[PDB]
Amino acid sequence: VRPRSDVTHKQLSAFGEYVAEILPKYVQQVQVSCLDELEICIHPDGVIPTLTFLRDHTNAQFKSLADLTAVDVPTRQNRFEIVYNLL
Amino acid sequence: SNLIEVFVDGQSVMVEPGTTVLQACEKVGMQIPRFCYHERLSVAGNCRMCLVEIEKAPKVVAACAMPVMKGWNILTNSEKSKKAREGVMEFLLANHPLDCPICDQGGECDLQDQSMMFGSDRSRFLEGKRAVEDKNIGPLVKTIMTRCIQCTRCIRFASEIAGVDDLGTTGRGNDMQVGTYIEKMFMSELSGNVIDICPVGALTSKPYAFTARPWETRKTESIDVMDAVGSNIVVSTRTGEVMRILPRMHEDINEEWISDKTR
Amino acid sequence: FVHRDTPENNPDTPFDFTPENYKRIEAIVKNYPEGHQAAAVLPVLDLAQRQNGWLPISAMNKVAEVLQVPPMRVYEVATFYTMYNRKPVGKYHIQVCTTTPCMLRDSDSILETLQRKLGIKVGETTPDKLFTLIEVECLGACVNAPMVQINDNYYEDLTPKDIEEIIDELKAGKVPKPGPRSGRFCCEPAGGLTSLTEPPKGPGFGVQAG
Amino acid sequence: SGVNNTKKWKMEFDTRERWENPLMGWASTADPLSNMVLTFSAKEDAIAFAEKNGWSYDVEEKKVPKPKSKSYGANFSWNK
Amino acid sequence: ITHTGQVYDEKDYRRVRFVDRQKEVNENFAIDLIAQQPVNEVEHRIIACDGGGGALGHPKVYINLDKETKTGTCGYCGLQFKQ
Amino acid sequence: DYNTYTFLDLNLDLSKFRLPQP
Amino acid sequence: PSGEERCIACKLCEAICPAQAITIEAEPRADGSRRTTRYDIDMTKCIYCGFCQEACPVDAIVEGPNFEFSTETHEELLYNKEKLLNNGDKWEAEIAANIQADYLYR
Amino acid sequence: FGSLKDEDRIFTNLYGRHDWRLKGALRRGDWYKTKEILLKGPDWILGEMKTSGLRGRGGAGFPTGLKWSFMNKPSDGRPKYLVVNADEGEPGTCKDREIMRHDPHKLVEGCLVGGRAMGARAAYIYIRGEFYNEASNLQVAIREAYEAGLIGKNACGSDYDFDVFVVRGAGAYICGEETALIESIEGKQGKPRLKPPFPADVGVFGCPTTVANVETVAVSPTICRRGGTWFAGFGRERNSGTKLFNISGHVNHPCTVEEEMSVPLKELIEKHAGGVTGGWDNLLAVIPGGSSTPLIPKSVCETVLMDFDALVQAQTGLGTAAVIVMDRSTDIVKAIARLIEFYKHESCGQCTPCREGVDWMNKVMARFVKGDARPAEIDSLWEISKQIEGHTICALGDGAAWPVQGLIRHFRPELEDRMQRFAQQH
Amino acid sequence: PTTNPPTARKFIWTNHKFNVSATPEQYVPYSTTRKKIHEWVPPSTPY
Ligand SMILES: Cc1cc2nc3c(=O)[nH]c(=O)nc-3n(C[C@H](O)[C@H](O)[C@H](O)COP(=O)(O)O)c2cc1C
Ligand code: SF4
Ligand code: SF4
Ligand code: SF4
Ligand code: FES
Ligand code: FES
Ligand SMILES: [Zn+2]
Repeated sequence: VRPRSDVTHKQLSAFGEYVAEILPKYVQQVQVSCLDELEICIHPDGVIPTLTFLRDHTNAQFKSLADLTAVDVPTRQNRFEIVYNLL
Repeated sequence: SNLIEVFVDGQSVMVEPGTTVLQACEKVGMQIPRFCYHERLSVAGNCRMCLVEIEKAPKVVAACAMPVMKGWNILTNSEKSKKAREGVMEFLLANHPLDCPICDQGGECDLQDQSMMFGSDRSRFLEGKRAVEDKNIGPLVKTIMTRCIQCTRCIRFASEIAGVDDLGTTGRGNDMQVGTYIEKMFMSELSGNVIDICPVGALTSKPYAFTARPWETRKTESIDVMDAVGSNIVVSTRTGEVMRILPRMHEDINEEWISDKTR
Repeated sequence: FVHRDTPENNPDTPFDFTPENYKRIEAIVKNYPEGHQAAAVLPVLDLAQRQNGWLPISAMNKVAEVLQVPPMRVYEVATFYTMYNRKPVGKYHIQVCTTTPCMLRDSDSILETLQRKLGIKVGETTPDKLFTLIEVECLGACVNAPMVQINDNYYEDLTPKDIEEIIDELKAGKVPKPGPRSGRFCCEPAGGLTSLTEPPKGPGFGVQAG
Repeated sequence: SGVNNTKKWKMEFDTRERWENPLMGWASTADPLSNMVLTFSAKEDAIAFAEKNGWSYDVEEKKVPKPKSKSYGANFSWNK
Repeated sequence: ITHTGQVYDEKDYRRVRFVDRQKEVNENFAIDLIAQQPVNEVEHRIIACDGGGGALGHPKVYINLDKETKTGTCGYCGLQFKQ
Repeated sequence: DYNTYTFLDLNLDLSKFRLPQP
Repeated sequence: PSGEERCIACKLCEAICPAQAITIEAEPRADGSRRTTRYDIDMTKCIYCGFCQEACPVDAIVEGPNFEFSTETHEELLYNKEKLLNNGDKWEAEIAANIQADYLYR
Repeated sequence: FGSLKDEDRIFTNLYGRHDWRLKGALRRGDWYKTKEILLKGPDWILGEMKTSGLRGRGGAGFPTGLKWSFMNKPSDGRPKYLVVNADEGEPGTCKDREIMRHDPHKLVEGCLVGGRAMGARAAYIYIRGEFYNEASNLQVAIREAYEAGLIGKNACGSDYDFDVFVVRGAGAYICGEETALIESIEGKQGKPRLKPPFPADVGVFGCPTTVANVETVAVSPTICRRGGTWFAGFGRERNSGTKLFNISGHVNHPCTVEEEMSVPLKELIEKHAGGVTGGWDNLLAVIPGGSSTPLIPKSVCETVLMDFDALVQAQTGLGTAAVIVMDRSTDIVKAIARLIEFYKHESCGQCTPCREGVDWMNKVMARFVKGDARPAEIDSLWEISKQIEGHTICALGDGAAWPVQGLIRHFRPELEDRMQRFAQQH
Repeated sequence: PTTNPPTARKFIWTNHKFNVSATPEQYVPYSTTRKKIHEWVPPSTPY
């Protein structure tokens, strides 16, 4: 069984709240996986605004885009799920 | 009225008085690992692979056979109810002959999967296994009965769904073999259903002995034309020739069974 | 547990309850509730064995008919319990108790004595078919630990020699004083009654009013 | 007897030619949409996929096992 | 011809494939090669065929040689054993 | 000393006493 | 060793092949034994992963040592049961030595 | 404490010494207040049972009163029934063989006294088929009683009508089980049922039924005669009355004597029966309730009152109260090993945990006696043991696990040495 | 191979062959499965 540190699930969780608070107009859901990974979910209109805040905020600098992908859930009305992973 | 409220892991499902513990889990959506319990066959309790843990109770209860009672919480995934499955699966497998690459119920086994999902990863049975002489029960069902987990669903179907009342248990101990005492073929319509109803691959179909393996079979749902009951059936086709026709459930017409002719 | 039809043991051997036996069968059925004749399987099957020790497949079939029960049912009962022979059995059919209580009081010796006394190994029968030796389990009568059940009788509290004596009695003559061939009466304290020494009580004694 | 594969709705395209291959006897198919079976969680969503993609659809209602009353006592009934 | 009686009919054209070429077949056929091996006369009701070589063989299985008439045959090797 | 049919025959004798069936 | 082909057509070598290369169809042989009527490894499809070597319970299908089997025509590369069984007979001595050396590791 | 008086004993005919037939029984005055008692009614009788505090007397000692009471509910148009199990299979039990053979009548009036308590239409006595001679004795006794009119219509002057029958057992220990006795009575294979349809609710032939150890049925008429108090006084607290004790194996005078329940064990063998063969020091272990109960070594044998409460404190069961004693001259590993052999030759095989589990322990136990098995295997059997203990449909799997648990619990060093002994000679 | 010879198993070849690809001994792939859908042959007897 993998070793899990809850330090991260707490740090990341808090940040999630911070982002959400700062960008409430677009953040719909903000979850941390059991794998200690945060996944803010934003309304499509918040693409520009949420990214920019993360690229240029002193308390959250997310300079490089690791990846942009689109899972396709055919059942979901909005078929694609554009996912942007940042570092 | 007539609606007790029982909690399956605190979900407050409500069930008619009379529902078994296994049935209570079903409406929430949980599925008790089960052998020897078939919906349209009488409850027998032979396997005891369904032991669950009602809350605040000393012993675990038999799901398929315990009338639910008001208030009970099922604790289906409780550490205990997992030892009660990690330790039963230890036993079913202990006397089992590992010829899974012979057993044509390879991917159609409710005993490997219930073992891969609800059981342990290893074995401790360093002792020897048993072997039971096979039987020529008929020209349709191949009974490689060294596979049998003595779950008595055949003896039920062969008595309750079909009125054959021939198959029976013979002896006691670890050499209880569920085969006809004298070698009299199981000749009746509704005969082939035993194949579909034995979760083990002890007795399986002799024509479809080794022509395929289930993951490959593409399954198209169609209608029985041999007889006028119009029983629903699933035609399993591989690379374009039909390999098997097995029943698919229609409550009103064929409820999980099909004739010896149409399979 | 499989009856592979054999010329000797197969239905060609016709079976039918002697007229008298059928009378007995009727009474047996009467005990059970009407509409529940099937319950008389065990008793009737036994009667068949009484008639023929072999209890051949034919017998099992007769039982079924007599009780109007599925043939398989008779088979299940016969193959489940152990007092049913399901094969030919020795005239005497001695059975030696070898559960821990008896063994702790040296049951093994008795078995060994019998094996050579009989000249036949356990699980086997003498050539004359007079004696069949079986290692049966607790037959009750544990108190008289060393014990064996010859046919229906219970010879108990036997020292190795005693059996040889009994077997001889069986081999020449009959009815060899069946019972505990020892000084003790039944299951009393061997040396002397530890209780029940005094006379028994009387009617009404220490009775609460009504 | 497991029911975990009778949960989600699936829409499957109609089956087409599967002629034998002359050189090796392998099955050969000319229909591209054959092996494709899309899985949709609800009947409404699957119907939507057919309409916007323009494929014809013929939905079959889910048929779930009806409740069945069972009780171990019955098997020991005085008169069944 | 082949193990399974695979013989192109006198009119089939895949026979053109074999024109000017060898149709690959093996003289050593299993159905026959197993027959040669004699029935093993074991003296125990149930014996096990590990497949020969243990881990280098086939999954271990126990065979019931109780049937006096017939002989047990390992679903794997095909080896036969009789009591 | 008792015969193989003691139990059964004795019982039959008791049949007369046996109370009426259900 | 007796001469009975090891494969018993469980067909999981087909299940785990990543490329869909192995095609197996089987039927009970006259002896009554389980055997494969057709076993076709398409070597051009095969990517030589070696999982089939891994998966087989009787270890009937093995990755043989020879790497030099370049062929003039594409059809020769497709292999039926007779070519593979013949390949097995030719290289059995070395295959047995190779499996002998590495089985403890597996 | 102990030291029951012969006068206050219940089966004076124990050890025979008095005609087991009716005459001797009349001098015993066993049929003295039977008409009156039944005239009292079902309730009063059941009440006396509760006051008695009489526990099972058979295998698990359930309160008798409450149990019988479960069928004192109004008839639903199905005849209620009485079943008196006399299988007496638990290894070490000759306890019941006495009442049946020596004092058949006591049980006959036990049956009708008990019958009106449950309002049973009739009682069937399942004496093990092994005991053919025993059967000969009881129906001779039953025949006498009706001839007298004590049983049958107009039972003993009572409008109550009760008929008593004897059923042939066929050499099965499991037949003894409460749900399985019924099925044998029903004529099917002797396979226990699940408890959810309880025995009273679904009876034999679907008619409410109740099952009692023959000792339990036998004492009910005398307890009503002597009153619950007299009886309840002899025992300790919950554990009450005097239970017959059968001591067999490694004791100077093995015998069945009835003594005040709650009688110290060191004393039982010391006062009645006879001294532990070879001196009390020669006591490796004793199994107080028969094969099913775990054996206790000499740690407690010194001071353990044989009452069910005291034994459960000790982790062992009073059970049939069959004392089997093992001197230091016995291979316990083999002693318990044959009891597991006793259970593989006997469990019905209906349930997966007992079928394979008991066979699995038998195979491991045989290796343990040889010493072939390694030391780590010993704690595995423990784990195999509890898998069987809580998962079985009936109690026999409960019973098979306990002796295994006892051997590991107190004799773990000895088994390790047998482990060691074989490893050394290679 | 001289020092420790190989195991002989009474099926293994004694004459091993090189690439037979350009030579007429070459594998020509063929389906080894028998016919699947047998057909109704007409009746040869004129009705
Ligand atoms: C395997 C097994 C064997 C049993 N054998 C006997 C027996 O020989 N005699 C007996 O009185 N009870 C036996 N019992 C207990 C009965 O099932 C039942 O609990 C008991 O007879 C109830 O009687 P009581 O109410 O007088 O205790 C056995 C139980 C089991 C699980
Ligand atoms: S049944 Fe056939 S498949 Fe399922 S486990 Fe036993 S052998 Fe393997
Ligand atoms: S055959 Fe199939 S169904 Fe009949 S018992 Fe054995 S396993 Fe259960
Ligand atoms: S090759 Fe190995 S795996 Fe593939 S089928 Fe033959 S045996 Fe099963
Ligand atoms: S399903 Fe619960 S007993 Fe077999
Ligand atoms: S053990 Fe032999 S008498 Fe009970
Ligand atoms: Zn083999």
